[PDB]
Amino acid sequence: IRETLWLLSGVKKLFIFQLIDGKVTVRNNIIVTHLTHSCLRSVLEQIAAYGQVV
Amino acid sequence: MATPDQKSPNVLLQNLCCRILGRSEADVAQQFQYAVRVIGSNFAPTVERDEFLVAEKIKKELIRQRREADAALFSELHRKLHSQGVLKNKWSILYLLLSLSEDPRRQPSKVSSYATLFAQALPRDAHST
Amino acid sequence: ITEAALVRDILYVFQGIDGKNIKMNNTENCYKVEGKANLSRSLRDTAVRLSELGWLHNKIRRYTDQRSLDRSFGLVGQSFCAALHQELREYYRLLSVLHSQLQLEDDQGVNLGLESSLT
Amino acid sequence: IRRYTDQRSLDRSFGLVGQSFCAALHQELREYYRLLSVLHSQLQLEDDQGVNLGLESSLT
Amino acid sequence: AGRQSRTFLVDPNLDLSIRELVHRILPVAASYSAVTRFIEEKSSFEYGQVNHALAAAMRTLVKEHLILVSQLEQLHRQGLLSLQKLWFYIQPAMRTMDILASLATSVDKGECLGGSTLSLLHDRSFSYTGDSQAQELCLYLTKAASAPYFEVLEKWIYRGIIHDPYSEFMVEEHELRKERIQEDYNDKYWDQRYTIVQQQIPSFLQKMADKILSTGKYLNVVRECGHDVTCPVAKEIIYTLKERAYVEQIEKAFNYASKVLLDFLM
Amino acid sequence: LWEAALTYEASKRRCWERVGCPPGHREEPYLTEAGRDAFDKFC
Amino acid sequence: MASSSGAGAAAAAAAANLNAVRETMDVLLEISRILNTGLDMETLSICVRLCEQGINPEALSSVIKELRKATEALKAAENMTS
Amino acid sequence: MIHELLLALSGYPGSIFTWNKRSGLQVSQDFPFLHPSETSVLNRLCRLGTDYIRFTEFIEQYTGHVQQQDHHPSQQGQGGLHGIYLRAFCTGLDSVLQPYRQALLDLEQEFLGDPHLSISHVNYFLDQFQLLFPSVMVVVEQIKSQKIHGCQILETVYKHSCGGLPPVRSALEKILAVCHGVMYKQLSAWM
Repeated sequence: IRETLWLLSGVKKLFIFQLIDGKVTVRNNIIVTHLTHSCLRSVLEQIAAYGQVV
Repeated sequence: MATPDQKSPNVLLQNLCCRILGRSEADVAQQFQYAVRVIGSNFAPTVERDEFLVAEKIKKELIRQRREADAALFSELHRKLHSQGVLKNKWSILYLLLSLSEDPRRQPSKVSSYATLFAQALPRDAHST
Repeated sequence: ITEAALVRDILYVFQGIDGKNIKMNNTENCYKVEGKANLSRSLRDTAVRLSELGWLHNKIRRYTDQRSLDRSFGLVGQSFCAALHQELREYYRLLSVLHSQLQLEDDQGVNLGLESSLT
Repeated sequence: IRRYTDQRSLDRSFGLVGQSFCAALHQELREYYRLLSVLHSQLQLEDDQGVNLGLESSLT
Repeated sequence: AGRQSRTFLVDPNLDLSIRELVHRILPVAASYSAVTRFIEEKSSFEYGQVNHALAAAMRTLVKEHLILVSQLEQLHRQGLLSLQKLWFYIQPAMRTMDILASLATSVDKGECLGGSTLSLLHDRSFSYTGDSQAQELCLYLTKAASAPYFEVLEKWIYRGIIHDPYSEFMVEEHELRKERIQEDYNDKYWDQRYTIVQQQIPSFLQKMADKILSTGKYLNVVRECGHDVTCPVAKEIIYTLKERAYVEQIEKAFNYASKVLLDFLM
Repeated sequence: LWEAALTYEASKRRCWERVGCPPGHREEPYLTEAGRDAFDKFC
Repeated sequence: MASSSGAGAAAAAAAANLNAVRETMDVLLEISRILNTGLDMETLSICVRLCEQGINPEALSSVIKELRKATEALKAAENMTS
Repeated sequence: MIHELLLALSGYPGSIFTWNKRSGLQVSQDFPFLHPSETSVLNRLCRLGTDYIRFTEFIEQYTGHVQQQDHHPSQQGQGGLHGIYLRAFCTGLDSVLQPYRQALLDLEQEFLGDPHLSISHVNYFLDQFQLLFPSVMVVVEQIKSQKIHGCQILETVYKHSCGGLPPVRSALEKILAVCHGVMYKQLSAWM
């Protein structure tokens, strides 16, 4: 949540979400206890799209 | 910082009387003595430690009060209580609550009839207590 | 066959779903317990008694779903389907409570032979 | 006693007073049978427990 | 086999004393099965609202019986249930179920309906005069069963309207041609609009039937006269065994209707 | 004593990484944000 | 129709995985034959599992060569002592 | 798993709940921690979740995309959702899904509160939306298929607003109220 807020706050160089060609990309080797890798990836992809726009 | 520990019946009865009457123990000495006399010789070997009977009775009472939704809520509460391992004598707690329960309909201001049925419960007396 | 498996099957039947060991016999239009030898004949009869209720539940839900979609049933038909859905919601709430109680009993890990055990 | 109770429970001709007497007898018989059941349960507990408990429940 | 009591087969290798105890106990389960059969049979709408109510009360008692059985099951799960304890605990329940089954079988043999059902209930309640527990059970059952019958009586006496889908009330309405009611010497309006169903007369209402008949006749006349009559004496009618309070209420209603009719006529 | 202890309030913070005791465990902020004493320790 | 989507997709995925494994084993066998590696289907599956677990191909090759030399020496010794 | 289930219901498909463009949201595979009857019930709820996902996809298709400035704005409404009526329709759909989102968040919070709750509790709690959503989804699909444009869309909604489901009736009343607000704004400008 904190890293997501920092991304939405416009922070660059996040650890999980990497900015590639102006596109925020999630590091592939990240997992959360309560989410599936695919579900987490989808949510983070939506968040990353908004972050890339910002 | 209070740790649960077994306190003498006198302390519990004194606190209970004080809170119920809202007066000092000196002002409830007669009532305290009467209650103490009745309580002091009362062990329940006949009570069946079965929550299911109490729950069924509560459900029937709620239905009688046209409170089926409240019966479902009570069932959920009983389920949550069972999930927690805080209480050991749940049958006793449920019996006490039901006995001290006062019908809000007695919603309304009175209850239709009191045709108590033979349904009741078990007598447990069969065991050599 | 463990009683718990029967409990699972009964919870499914309350949803109109065939259990692992209890399946709907379309020929009998009822849920049938799989012929595995370890089922007590008394337990089998009890399962049949519960499966009649599960069959009725599934039939009702099928009827409600089939008729709720028919705009040609008119407003009265839609209202009837809605009432059926409301009663089904109440039933499903009760079933959910029972299922949650069984799940809690499984979750507590203690074999409490308490009156709270799902008999 | 049980033969008498069965003989009179079937007699509709015993009338309401007779039926009431039979009912009272049945109630007393139920109390007696309850007492007998309690004693039986105590003896069964003594047999099942395997311990020579010199408790009043031991079957002497 | 047929309308026989359910029989049980016991393993021949069982203890003779155990077998005899089983044969003594099995009657309660046979009564339960018979009661369930009766409930399932008389539960059809065709059997009328009184029979439906009787079945519903039986269902409630069956639920209570099932609760008892579940408690015994719980005791068994505790290993705390002995055969003597089982017999002791079931003896009152056995007697209650046997009384209920005997009443059910008597009702079924008599095909009692409506007022005949109420009469049969009264006779059974007198038959259980000596069993306080059975008397309480029968009183509960009678009070429940009177609800539709007392509702019909109230409707007839307060509104003169027969809403009887199953023709269970002691008063039967016959369609008399009003055109000939004034023309024909026969009191088709007076005699055929409301008729007494002797078989449908409840035994507890039998003493008041004529007053009930007159009340309903008066109410029907008033409605046919075009006078809308709101009965000011309309009260809930409750079945009572010791007090004939319903009789006094019926007499009050009869007097009220008589006064209203007399004023209308004058 | 159980009733004096009953009057204890507990944190509503829960997490879906914890299910056995969801009474909170105070994430305890870090990167500056733990305050002057932590900053002094860091220095 | 609702309930079927999980198990049907799982079954289709399992069937596709089995067909893919068969295809992969066939491709590996063809590669081994062109390279004259001498691996059989069971051996190929074992090797695939080892490679998937991260074994160094140089380490794996040295280990395989030593095991093969020991196996050849043991077979030669058994034939010489008989 | 419940958090994953809500995420799928929140539009984040995972390894358990797979989204198929043709089938919509679906359970991806049999999980070893679920009874096959529990898997069947969960997929039965997943049918509603799929309908919700398809509704969200439609919402993106009709509100999330920039209106192409085709010179004739009247024809923009035909192929692509465009038009003030289209914006109002999308707004109404999002407003109707807002209560569903709120219910999903409350369910998530409740499941976080009690680890002994089962999916049956959600299925009970979400059944009202399991009945509501299919009818609105049918209505939206009909609107899309008939290419209802401008106020003619309003007339179709009115015809559909006359449905028999009281909850659907109320939802369509809200949508119709929004459409009538837009209509009244245009009427105010004209008058």
